[PDB]
Amino acid sequence: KCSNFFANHWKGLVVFLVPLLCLPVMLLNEGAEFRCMYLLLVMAIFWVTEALPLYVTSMIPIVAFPIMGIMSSDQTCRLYFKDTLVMFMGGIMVALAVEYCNLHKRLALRVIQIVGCSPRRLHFGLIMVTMFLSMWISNAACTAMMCPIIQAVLEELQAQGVCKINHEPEPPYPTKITLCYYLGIAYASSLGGCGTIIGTATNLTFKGIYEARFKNSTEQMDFPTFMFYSVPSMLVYTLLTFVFLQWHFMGLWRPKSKEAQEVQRGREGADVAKKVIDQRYKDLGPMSIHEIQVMILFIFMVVMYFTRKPGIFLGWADLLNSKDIRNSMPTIFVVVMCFMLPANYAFLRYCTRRGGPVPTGPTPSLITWKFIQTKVPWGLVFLLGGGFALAEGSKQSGMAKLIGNALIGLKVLPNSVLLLVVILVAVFLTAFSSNVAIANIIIPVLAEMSLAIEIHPLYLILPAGLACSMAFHLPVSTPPNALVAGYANIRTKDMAIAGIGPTIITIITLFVFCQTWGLVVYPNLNSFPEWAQIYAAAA
Amino acid sequence: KCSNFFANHWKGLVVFLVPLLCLPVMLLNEGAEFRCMYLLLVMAIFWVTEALPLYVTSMIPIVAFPIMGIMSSDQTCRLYFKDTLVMFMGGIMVALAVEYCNLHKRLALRVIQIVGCSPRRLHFGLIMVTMFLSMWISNAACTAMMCPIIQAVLEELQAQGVCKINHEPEDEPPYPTKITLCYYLGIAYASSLGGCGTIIGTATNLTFKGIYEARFKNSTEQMDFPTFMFYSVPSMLVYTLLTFVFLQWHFMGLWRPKSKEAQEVQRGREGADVAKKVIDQRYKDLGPMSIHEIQVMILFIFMVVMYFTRKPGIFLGWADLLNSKDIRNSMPTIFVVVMCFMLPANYAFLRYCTRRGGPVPTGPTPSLITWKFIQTKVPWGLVFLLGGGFALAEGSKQSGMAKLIGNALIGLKVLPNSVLLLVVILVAVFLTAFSSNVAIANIIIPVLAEMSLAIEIHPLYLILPAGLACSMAFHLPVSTPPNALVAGYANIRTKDMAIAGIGPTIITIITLFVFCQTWGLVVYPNLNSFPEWAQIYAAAA
Ligand SMILES: CCCCCCCCCCCCCCCCCCCC(=O)O[C@H](COC(=O)CCCCCCCCCCCCCC)COP(=O)(O)OCCN
Ligand SMILES: CCCCCCCCCCCCCCCCCCCC(=O)O[C@H](COC(=O)CCCCCCCCCCCCCC)COP(=O)(O)OCCN
Ligand SMILES: *[C@@H]1O[C@H](CO)[C@@H](O)[C@H](O)[C@H]1NC(C)=O
Ligand SMILES: *[C@@H]1O[C@H](CO)[C@@H](O)[C@H](O)[C@H]1NC(C)=O
Repeated sequence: KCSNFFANHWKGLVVFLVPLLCLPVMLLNEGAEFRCMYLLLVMAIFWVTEALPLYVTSMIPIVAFPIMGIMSSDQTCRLYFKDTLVMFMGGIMVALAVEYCNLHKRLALRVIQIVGCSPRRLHFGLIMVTMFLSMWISNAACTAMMCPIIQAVLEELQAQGVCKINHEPEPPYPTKITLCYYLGIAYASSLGGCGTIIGTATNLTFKGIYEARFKNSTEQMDFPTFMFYSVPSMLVYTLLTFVFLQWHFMGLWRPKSKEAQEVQRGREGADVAKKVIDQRYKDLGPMSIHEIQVMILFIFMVVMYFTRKPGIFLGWADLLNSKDIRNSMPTIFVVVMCFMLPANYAFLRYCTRRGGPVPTGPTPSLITWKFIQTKVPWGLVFLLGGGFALAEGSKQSGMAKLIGNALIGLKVLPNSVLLLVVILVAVFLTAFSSNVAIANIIIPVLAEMSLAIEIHPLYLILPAGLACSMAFHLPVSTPPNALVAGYANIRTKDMAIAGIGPTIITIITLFVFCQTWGLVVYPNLNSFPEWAQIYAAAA
Repeated sequence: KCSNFFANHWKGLVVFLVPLLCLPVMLLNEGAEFRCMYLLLVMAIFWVTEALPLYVTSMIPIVAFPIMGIMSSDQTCRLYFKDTLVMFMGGIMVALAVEYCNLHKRLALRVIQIVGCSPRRLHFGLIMVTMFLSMWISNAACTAMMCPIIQAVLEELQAQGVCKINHEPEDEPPYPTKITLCYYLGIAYASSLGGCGTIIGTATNLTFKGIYEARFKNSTEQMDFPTFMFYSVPSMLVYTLLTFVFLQWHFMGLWRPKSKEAQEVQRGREGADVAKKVIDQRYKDLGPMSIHEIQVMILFIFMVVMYFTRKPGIFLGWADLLNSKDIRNSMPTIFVVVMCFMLPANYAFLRYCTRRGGPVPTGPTPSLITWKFIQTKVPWGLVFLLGGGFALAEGSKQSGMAKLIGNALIGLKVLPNSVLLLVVILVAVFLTAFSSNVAIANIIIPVLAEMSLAIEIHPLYLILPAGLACSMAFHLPVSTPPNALVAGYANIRTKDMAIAGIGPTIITIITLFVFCQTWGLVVYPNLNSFPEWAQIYAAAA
C-alpha cells in the first residue's frame, strides 16, 4: 500500500522535499554564494531526477536570481538566447529545411547503394550514414529518420523468408540481427553527434560555458577547430563500435558460430532482395530543383562557418571588422533565404519561355513556417539558456571560489589519471540522465577545479564534454535509446549488455586521443597558459 | 495572361525588387543612420505587404545589424528575448494554463449569464472589461489574459448557431469570420486604449512622465497619479465608446440594415429566453470548480496582484522592498509558470495516505499543465516578432535614427500652435506603427520639449497629446504587442487589420485634438499660457 506510493508519486516527493532539505544551506551561512549553492543543488537534483521537465526546471533562474542578490531580472533573461543559442536554433531550422523535400532520404539511399548491399555492408553503410547525418541533425531526429529504412528492408527480408525479425513464441523478442541493426543506428546517432558544435545540444552547452567563463582564452572552440579536434576520434570509435557490434551479434571472427550462418544465408539469396527494396524505396524521383537549392544553401552555410576566421587567409568576419559577426549571420541568412527562394521556377515560362503549363498560384518557398513551428524543440532555448545562466550566476556569486577550494585535494593525482576519472565520472553520470543536464551540472565545476589546480581548463572540459554524450546502456540515458527500444521492443538487459562495447571503446579512444592528437590540435594542453594563471590569481 | 503573373507571383516580385529599389537610400548617403533607415524601410515594406511571414521578416536584424556595422551580433541576439519578452511568453503560457482546464469555458458562461447572450451587448461588455483592466496592468498581459475568454465566448455563440468562428475552406490557417475579427481586434484595441488611462497603465506613460519630470523640475504643473488620471480618463472613455461604435458599424453592419451582417445579428437576437435557458443549463451541467481550476485561478489572481502591486507609485510595492537587484514583472510570471508544473491536478494521493478509502491513483498525478500542450499552442514566432521590435528600436538608438528623426521634427516650429499640435499627433501615430511605443516616445518627447521651449508654449500642451498618441497603434501586428498576440492567437491577416484600423486611428486623433484644447484647460488652467518657470527655462536655454 505504501510501496506503490513511492512508485507512483516519487517525483512529487522530490519536488516537495528537496528545497526544504536544502534550506539549511542558506539558513546556516551568510554570503550570497551559499544561496547560489542552494539553487545549484536544487536545480541539479531536479535535472538528474527529472522531477520537473528539464525545460521547466531551466526557467528557475529567472525567478531565483532576481529574488536573491545574484543579478537583475533583465540580465538573467538576456543570458537566455545568446548568440550561440541562436546559431543552434538556426541550425535546427536548416536541418528541418533539409528534412523537408526529403534530401536526407536521397542521401542515405544513395550512400547505401554506393556501399555494398551485403548484410555486413548494409550495417556499415547504415552506421556511416547515420553518423554523418547526426553530425548536423539532432540525434533523436536522425534516429527516427533512419529507422524506417532498416525497418522496411527487414519486413522485406522476413517476407522472403531469409531471416526472422523476432524470435518465435509480453512483446516479441527481437532477434540478434535486428538488435544489431537498431542498436547500431542508435549508437551511430550518439557517436556522430559528438563531431560537431551543432551536432547535439551538449556540445553547444559546454562550448558556450567555456567561452563565457574564459573570454580571454587563446585556444578557441570555434566551429572549424572543434570539428578538426573531434572528427578523427569520432571516426575511430565509430569504426570500432561497428566492429564490436558485428562481433557481438553477427558472429565476426567466429566462422563456426550460429550467428555466422545467419549472416552467411543472408549473404546468399537476400542481397538481391534487399538491393531491390533499396532501389524501390528510392522512388523519390529525379533530383528536384527544390532539393538542389536546399543542398546548395546547406553547403554554403557550412562553407561560411569554415571561412569565419581561418589562420591561412582573412575571409569574412575580418573584412567586416566593425563588429563581431560570430557565426549567426550565415545561419539566419540561410534560414531567411529558405523562405525567400521559390521551389519550382515554373513561373519563368511567362518570360519568353515554352516550358509547360503556367502555375495556378503562388509557388511555395523552400519551407513553410508551419513546419518550423511544429518540429523545433523550442524548449532547448530555455534549457541551454538556463545552463548558461546557472554558470554565470555561479561565477558572479562566488560558487567558483567555494567549489574550487573545496575540490583542491585532487592536485596530488597525475594529469592522466585525473583525466581518466573525470571521463569515468562524466560517463557514469550521463548514463542516468539527459546529457545536457549533466553538462550543465559538471562543466562549471570542472572549470573551477581546473582553475584551482594548475591544469589547463580545456584539458578537462573538452574530453568530459565529449564524454557527456556517450550514453549507451539505458533507454533513459538519451532519447535515441528510448526511440529504438520503442521501435524494436528492446529489453533493457540486452541494451545494457551491448553498451559495454561502445562505452569502453569511447573511453579508451577519448583517453588516448585527447592526450596524443588533442596536443596536435591545440599545442598547449600540457602546460598552464598565461591567461589561466591570470584567472586563477583573480579567483 | 501577364496580369495573372502579377496576380499569382507578386509576393516574390516584391521580395526580389524592394531591396533593389530601396538600395539608393543606402547608396546616395554616407551614414550608418541611413543604412539603418534602408533596413527599416525594407522591413516595413515586407511587414505591410506580408511578402515574407512576419516571424521570418523579424529575423532579418540578426543578419543585417552585424553586417551593416551598427551593432555586434552577440549584442543583437541578446536584444531579442529581453525581460519584457519573457513576460509576454510567460503570460501566454499562463493563458494556456487557464485554457487547459476548462476555466475559460466557466468564465465565458458566467459572463454570458451576466450580459444576456447578445453579440452587441457581449462585445460591449468585453470591451469595457478589457479597458478597465488594462487601466492598471500592461496591455499585453491583459490581451493574453482575455484571448482564451474571447475564444470561449465565440465558441458558445457558435454552438448556439449565432455565428461562425472561421470561414469554411492547404497550409495557411483558416480565415476568421467578421465577428471573430470584431471581437479579437476589439480586445486588442481596448487594451491599447485603456493603457492610456493611468500612469501605471503602460510603460509609455511612465516613460514620458519621467522624461518630462527629469527635463522640467521646478514645474508648477505635475502629472502625478491623480491628476493624470483626471486628465486622461474622459478622453479614454470617448476613445473606447467611439471605437466600439466603429467596430460594430464596420463588421456587424450597425446602422446598415441592408448589409448581410445585420441580418444574421438580427437572427441571433431572436429567441433570447431559450438561449439563456440553454446557457445556464450548460453552466450547471459543468461540475463545481475542481481543485485544478481553483488552483490555476488562485495562481492567476496572484500573478495579477503581483503585476499591480509592483512599483504602483501610490504605495511602496514589493519591488522597492527587494531592491538589492532590479526585479521586474517576469519574476511573478515565470514563478506562476513553474508552479503550474510543480502543483498537482487532484489530491487523491494523500487522500489514500489518510486511509479514507477511495480509489488509489494508478500512476503519477498530472500537473496543472503539460509541456506538450505548451510546445504546441504557444506561437513561438512571437519571440522573433517582439524581439525584432525591441532590437530594431535599440539599433535605431545606436545607429543614429533617433537623432535623424528628431532633427526632422525641429522644422515643424513654423506651423501655428493648433496645426502644430495636429501635425505632432499625426507624426507620433505614424511613427508608432512601426516601432515599440517606448522607443517612439524616447524619439520624439525630448524634441517636443525643446521645440515647445523655443516656441514659447506650455510643454505639457504638446507632450500630453503626443505622449498619449504614441500608444494608439492599430494598423500592423508589429505596431504594438497586443496586435501581435491577437494575430498569433487568432490568425488575422495584416490586410484585414490594416483596413480595420482606419477607424480607431482617425477617432483617437480627432478626440485627442479636441479634448486636449478643451478639457486640459479644465485640468491645467495654465495650459495655453506660458508659465514663469517655462520662461526661466527658455532663458537658461
Ligand atoms: C530566507 C528565505 C527562505 C525561502 C524559503 C523558500 C521555501 C519554499 C521553496 C519552494 C517550495 C515549493 C513548494 C510548493 C510545491 C509543492 C509541490 C508538491 C507536489 C505534490 O504534491 O507531489 C505529490 C506528493 O506530495 C507529497 O507527498 C507532499 C504533499 C504536498 C501537498 C501540497 C504542498 C504544497 C501546497 C502549496 C504550497 C505553496 C508554496 C508557495 C511558495 C506527488 O505528485 P506526483 O509525483 O503524482 O505529480 C507531480 C507533478 N504534478
Ligand atoms: C554595400 C552595398 C550592399 C548592398 C546589398 C544589397 C543586397 C540585395 C539582395 C537582393 C537579392 C536577395 C533577395 C531576393 C532573393 C531572391 C528572391 C526570388 C523571388 C522570386 O523568384 O519570386 C518570384 C518572381 O521572381 C521574379 O520574377 C524575379 C526574377 C527571378 C529571381 C530568381 C531568384 C533566384 C535565383 C537568384 C538568387 C540570388 C541570391 C542572391 C543572394 C515569384 O515567387 P512567388 O511569389 O510565386 O513565390 C514566393 C515564395 N517564397
Ligand atoms: C589576457 O591574457 C593575456 C595573455 O594570454 C594577458 O597578457 C592579458 O593581460 C589578459 N587580459 C586580461 C583582461 O586578463
Ligand atoms: C523656478 O526657479 C526660479 C528661480 O528663482 C523661480 O523664480 C521660479 O518661481 C521657479 N518656478 C516655480 C514654478 O516656482
